Amino acid sequence: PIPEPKPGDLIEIFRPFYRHWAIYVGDGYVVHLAPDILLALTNDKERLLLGVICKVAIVKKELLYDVAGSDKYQVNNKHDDKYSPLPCSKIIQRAEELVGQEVLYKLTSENCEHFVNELRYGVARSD
Amino acid sequence: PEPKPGDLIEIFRPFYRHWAIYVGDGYVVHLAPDILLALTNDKERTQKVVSNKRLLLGVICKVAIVKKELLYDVAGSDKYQVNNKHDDKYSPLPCSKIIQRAEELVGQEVLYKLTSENCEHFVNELRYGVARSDQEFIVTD
Ligand SMILES: *C(=O)CCCCCC
Ligand SMILES: *C(=O)CCCCCC
Repeated sequence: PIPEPKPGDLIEIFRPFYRHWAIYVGDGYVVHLAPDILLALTNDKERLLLGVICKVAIVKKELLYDVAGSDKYQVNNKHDDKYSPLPCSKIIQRAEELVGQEVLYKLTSENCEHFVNELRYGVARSD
Repeated sequence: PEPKPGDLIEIFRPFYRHWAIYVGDGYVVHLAPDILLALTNDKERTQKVVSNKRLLLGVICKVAIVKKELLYDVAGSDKYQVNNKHDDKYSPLPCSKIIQRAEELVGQEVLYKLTSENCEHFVNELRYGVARSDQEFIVTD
C-alpha cells in the first residue's frame, strides 16, 4: 500500500461533503480540531447572572483509523515550500498540549453592557 | 421621560438584564442573542462544477448580532431605566460620535466558522508555528 505518515505530517481527509484536517503525532494517532456542539444555560454567581455557553469544537487525540473511517486521506504538507516546519518532536509536543482545548463563547448580560459602554465612552473596563 | 441620544438603557427581563444604547427617534442599538447553526456551502468550485454533489466549507455558529430596533419592541413588557453608570468616572464621548459609532456596528455578528479552512489554519499553526486570527469566536467587520 502507501507508506504510514510521519510525525508532524498534515493529513487531509476527504469526507463526502467537506475536507477534514488533522496532524499526525505518532503510533497511529492524530490530533485534530473536531466538532463538539453544546449549548448550555448557566447561573454564574456574584442574585445570579444567567449565561449562555456555546461550545462548537474541541481538540481531540484519536486514532487516524477512527477519524478517517471509510474516507480516504492523504499526507499534504503543502506549505513546506514557503514555511519551515518546526522540528518534528516540537510539533508533536505542541499538538499534545492543545488536546482538550475548546472553542466556545460565553454570553451574559456583561458582554452587552461592555458593548454599550464601549460606544458611550470608548472604554473597555476590566472587572 | 424619554432617553437622550447616547444613553445606556438597562432592561429588566425576568432572568437577566439586557442592555442597549439609545440613538434617537425611538431607536436603540443593541447586541441581540441570535443563536444559529447554519451549513456553509463550498463556493471555490462554484464556477467549475463537475459533480452535482453539494459540497460544504463547514458550519457557522452564530451567537449574537448587533441590531437597531425600537426601544418599545426591545423592552416588550419588561421595565427599563436610563443608567449611565460610569459618568462619575470619566465623561461620555460627544453624543454625535456615540451614535455614529453605534450605527456603523449594526449587522455585525458574533460567530465561529468551523470550516476546512479554519481546521487547516489550526494544523498549520502546529506544524509551522505560523500564528492564527481565527481560533476563537470573532466579531465580523
Ligand atoms: C476541520 O477540519 C473540521 C471541520 C468540520 C466541519 C463540519 C461541518
Ligand atoms: C445582552 O444584553 C444580552 C445578554 C443575553 C444573556 C442571556 C443569558
